[PDB]
Amino acid sequence: QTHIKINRGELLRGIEQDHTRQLPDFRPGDTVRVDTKVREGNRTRSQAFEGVVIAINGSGSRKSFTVRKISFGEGVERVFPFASPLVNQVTIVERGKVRRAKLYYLRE
Amino acid sequence: AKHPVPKKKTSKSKRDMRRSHHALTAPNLTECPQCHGKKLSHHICPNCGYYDGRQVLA
Amino acid sequence: MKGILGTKIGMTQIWKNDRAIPVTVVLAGPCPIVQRKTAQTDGYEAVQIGYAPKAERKVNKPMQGHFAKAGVAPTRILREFRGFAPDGDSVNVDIFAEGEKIDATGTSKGKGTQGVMKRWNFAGGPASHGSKKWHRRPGSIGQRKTPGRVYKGKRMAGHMGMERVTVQNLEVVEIRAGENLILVKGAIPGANGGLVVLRSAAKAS
Amino acid sequence: HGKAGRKLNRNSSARVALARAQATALLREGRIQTTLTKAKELRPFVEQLITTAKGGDLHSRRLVAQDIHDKDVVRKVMDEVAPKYAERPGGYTRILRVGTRRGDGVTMALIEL
Amino acid sequence: MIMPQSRLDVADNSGAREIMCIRVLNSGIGGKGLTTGGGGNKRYAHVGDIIVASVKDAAPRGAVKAGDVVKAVVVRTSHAIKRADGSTIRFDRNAAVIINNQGEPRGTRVFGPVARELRDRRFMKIVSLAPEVL
RNA sequence: GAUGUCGGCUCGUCGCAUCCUGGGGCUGAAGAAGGUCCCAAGGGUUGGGCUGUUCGCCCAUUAAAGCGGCACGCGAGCUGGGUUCAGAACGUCGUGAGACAGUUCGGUCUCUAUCCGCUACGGGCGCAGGAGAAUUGAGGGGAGUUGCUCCUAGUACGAGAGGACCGGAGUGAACGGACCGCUGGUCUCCCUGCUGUCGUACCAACGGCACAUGCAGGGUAGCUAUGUCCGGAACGGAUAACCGCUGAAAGCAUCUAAGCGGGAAGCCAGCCCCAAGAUGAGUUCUCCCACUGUUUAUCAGGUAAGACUCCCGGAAGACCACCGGGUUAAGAGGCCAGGCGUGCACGCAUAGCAAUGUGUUCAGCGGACUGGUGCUCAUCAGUCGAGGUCUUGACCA
RNA sequence: AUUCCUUGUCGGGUAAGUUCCGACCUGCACGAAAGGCGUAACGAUCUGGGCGCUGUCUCAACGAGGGACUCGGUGAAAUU
RNA sequence: AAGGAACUUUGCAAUCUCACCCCGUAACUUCGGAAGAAGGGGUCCCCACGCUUCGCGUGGGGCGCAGUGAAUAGGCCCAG
Ligand SMILES: [Mg+2]
Ligand SMILES: [Mg+2]
Ligand SMILES: [Mg+2]
Ligand SMILES: [Mg+2]
Ligand SMILES: [Mg+2]
Ligand SMILES: [Mg+2]
Ligand SMILES: [Mg+2]
Ligand SMILES: [Mg+2]
Ligand SMILES: [Mg+2]
Ligand SMILES: [Mg+2]
Repeated sequence: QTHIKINRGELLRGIEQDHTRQLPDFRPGDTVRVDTKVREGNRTRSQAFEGVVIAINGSGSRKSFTVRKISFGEGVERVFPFASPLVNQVTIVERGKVRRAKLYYLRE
Repeated sequence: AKHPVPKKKTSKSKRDMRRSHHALTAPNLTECPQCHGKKLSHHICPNCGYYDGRQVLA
Repeated sequence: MKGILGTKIGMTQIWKNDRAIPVTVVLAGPCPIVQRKTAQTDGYEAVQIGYAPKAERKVNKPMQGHFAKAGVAPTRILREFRGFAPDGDSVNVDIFAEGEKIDATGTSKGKGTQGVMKRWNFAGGPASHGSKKWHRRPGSIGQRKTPGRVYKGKRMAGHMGMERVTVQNLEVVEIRAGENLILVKGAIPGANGGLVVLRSAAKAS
Repeated sequence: HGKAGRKLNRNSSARVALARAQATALLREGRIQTTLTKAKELRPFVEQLITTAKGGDLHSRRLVAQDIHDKDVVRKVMDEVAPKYAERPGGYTRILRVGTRRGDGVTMALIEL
Repeated sequence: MIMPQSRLDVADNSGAREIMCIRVLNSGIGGKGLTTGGGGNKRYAHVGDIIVASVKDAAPRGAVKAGDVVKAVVVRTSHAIKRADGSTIRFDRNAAVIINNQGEPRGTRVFGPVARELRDRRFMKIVSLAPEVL
């Protein structure tokens, strides 16, 4: 509509790297996201969801990863924004051998 | 049977009232730079078969 | 009043403190002032601002002149703003300010000809227990011999979209002057690359 | 809306059959005449194909073997016509439109190498 | 989300194994006991929302019983709750906690993790029997 | 020589004798909760179970869960359960053929809109020169719901129990607009995996067909909700009921006959959208300019500014239309780079009797995404398009 | 499938049941070859219920193909 | 997606099941059946070993989300 000469592509980068964070590698295989649960009253907790990564959707500010796990009898899937301020640090636990970017089938 | 159907015959006039839009615009023929017959803008001159050089065969 | 022109560039993620926030990046590109209008000259008070630049080899002899009357430089887009002023040119710097609520208006994406389910919501019907009216199709247009006709406005399939939309009180998250970039909370209407007009809130609490 | 990016008029298996089919012709005769549109759809597909052929190794060959089910033709594209376009940034194949037709009134066209 | 006819699992020794939804109240825990409805609509129960329910299965021996009509608080939706950091959670099955007009678990303890959401919801005691609060 | 019938579904819209919200008077109105009458139709008025039902009874909620009208609104809109065809059955009546206050199971509901009306979209002409672009707003539409909690205040009030007005804060529901960053959904050939068969001589590698994707797994752009973001406002003007100041006719009393003021979710304005065919056809800025044609072809003909035609495209679209480019070029394609998706290629090597594993290989492949680049095509060229009526008035030297 | 008053009454099941099941009986107008009552197996039979799955539904959404649209060829109809 | 008959006259329609081995299988019954009741498991490739051969059994190995791996291909039950 406005036909200015412009790389819409980058303008975005430049307003996205100021909110983008790298993390260990991993691809699947166990992980342990030690995240801080700052929400209890004023008190700032510290939880540690851990287990099988099942997807690495997106990139840039939006990049994230999904981790499946079975807490106390009932399966749980958490989804993390690589730059979610709610995350202190991620760590591989044990590289896995699979053959497809997803794993969904693992929900069973 | 034929559910909708028209209530009266339409005025020879009314017939026309609409047809006031079926007049074909005619080609804007142009003249070749090379055999000079008239060509159709942006296509190969049917007659000599050109488009700067001779594309189609004579 | 206060206001500017810009292009919608896209949406993305941004955190503020610990609250993830969808934002829409507008390029309120700088804006030349090509024509001031006073009630004493044009019947009212307003301002003519400009936008996407345009190659002079593409500028009408007439437009050239208009533009010359205020040595500016063919823009290609002009728009007026009311009760506005400023000298020089209009840029968001010192115009909008992080925190302000604004009314980003632009032109809705264009959905062509749409039925009623998708344009007025309707509800169509039965998709199994008998039909030919499956899902969409509006039901009945009215009543009988009385108001033996339909009402001026019944909702039916029309060209949906391609409209002027305004959205109100959207937080102005970050302003990156000198990049005439501006991230706005929430979403603005109109497809990426389209014109968008950000203004002070027309009506804010 | 419908803000996608492609073209059909037949199904999924068909558009394929066509592209491949005309793809072959053009490559086998450097210039075929066809419906203006059937051309435009073809243009890129054949071009992409040449850029593949344009690598030499068995691989690039066998990729081309997937859209050229005529050995003779593939060999041509592979060793005769691909090698030649070596120096140009891919992008060779031009369309030339012709007269309108009688039978259907459809404006025919030229797609040449 | 949860809605009428939507069977949940009970995350408590309340005695009722499985309950079918009957209505989604607009979960009013506050003030004195549980505040009253916030609208007569609201169609989906989301973790931390209170529903009304009809016990479709209770175990032999237990406060609650089959055919009882109770109030429960949704603690595990297989939907997806989305926190302010921007993370996302979703449990394999939907489960609730039968409760009383004070919003206290009719049971002597909760079972399975529970939505941290319940915490902002001020449903403190529940949280308190929660083996976890992911 | 035919005005289709009950109910429902859909789509509505109107009256008020208002169900809920809003303003009030009186109360046997302590407060809180009510009753009642008056003003008031802006908006709103849940989901289930039983029944063909309308009704109604009940479950669970709600501010509320209003009553009616529109051919008991709406079948050239749908259903077709109910009932006014043919089959069959029971009870009952009839000697019968048959019948019915009845009950029961079964039983074809007709692609093609002329006119008006309606929603969208163009063409023409007009709007006293010919054009490019920016607007005023006459008028018209959309919207117009409500809870809960907190503060004030555990105050006023009340023996107490219980427990506010007013004002001020938050946070939901449903609805609607926009949107696709997110979370998801799809993505009909973008990647991979798998079977059977036929083929490319064979092996190996591939293709077809097994839907109109053979099936499976996944998935960019796009489009999309159960996903996001925002909104229903404030203030204002005039009012309803109602309440009041000054105040005679009735040296008193009186909201009244002079006069004046306060006062509702309602009226008008304000908010978003449309809008000069507002033929009363408006305003502003800019551009092109005053040509040619002997009472034989009386008017059209070159042309300016400008635009169309055509080509290549589009977050625009049924068509038209709208936007962008069209070599003084980055418009689209291709091509290069990157991105993202698939998840490790062909080949060779090595391990293994083999199936396979491993290595070269974070390979290989590649729709729709970001840039770059003159490789392809946007060639050439045609068509159209002003010289501005008259009257009065005002100004110029 | 013979009941009008009638959604009879109680029980069953459901959160809630004008229907269904079981009893009762006051059988409007059951009943013994116009057969009475019962019965395993058989039913594109009719009724009520449950498990399972599901776009039937909350609500729709994306995708495909054939029409619908547009150009060239041919070119009806009922109605009036 | 989530939910799962809330649809609605009626789950109408459309899913699910869906082949062949094996384990297993109720009330009731004229003992025949009800029964494919219900339910559960297996199913491809390679190698060795034996079998009656096509084929199959035992054991070990292998690959994928998945092996009647694509087409043909019962949804089941309770009561009336
Ligand atoms: Mg995803
Ligand atoms: Mg629907
Ligand atoms: Mg009141
Ligand atoms: Mg009608
Ligand atoms: Mg997506
Ligand atoms: Mg698929
Ligand atoms: Mg006032
Ligand atoms: Mg087009
Ligand atoms: Mg142009
Ligand atoms: Mg019986």
